[PDB]
Amino acid sequence: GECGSTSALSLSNVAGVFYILVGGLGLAMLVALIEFCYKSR
Amino acid sequence: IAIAPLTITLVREEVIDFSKPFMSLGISIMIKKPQKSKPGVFSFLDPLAY
Repeated sequence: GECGSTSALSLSNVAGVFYILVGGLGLAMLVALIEFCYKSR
Repeated sequence: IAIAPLTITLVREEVIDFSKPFMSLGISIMIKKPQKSKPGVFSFLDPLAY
């Protein structure tokens, strides 16, 4: 046989939360600020 | 006379005489010694990545 018959270390497999939720940060921030400038407007 | 780390085999018995064995041995398996010293500083932040 030439094809045969552990301590995994995560690097970016979990990073997918970042470019989505972290984006949602500035999302809700911007939307909120729009609501505020509309209210004061 | 021959005194040496000589293996006793039948073909060797069949031609000369061996005394009683003063040292009993067997086949051995020699491998390397992989040493992974436990880090002191970086082993703290070890698991995922810095």
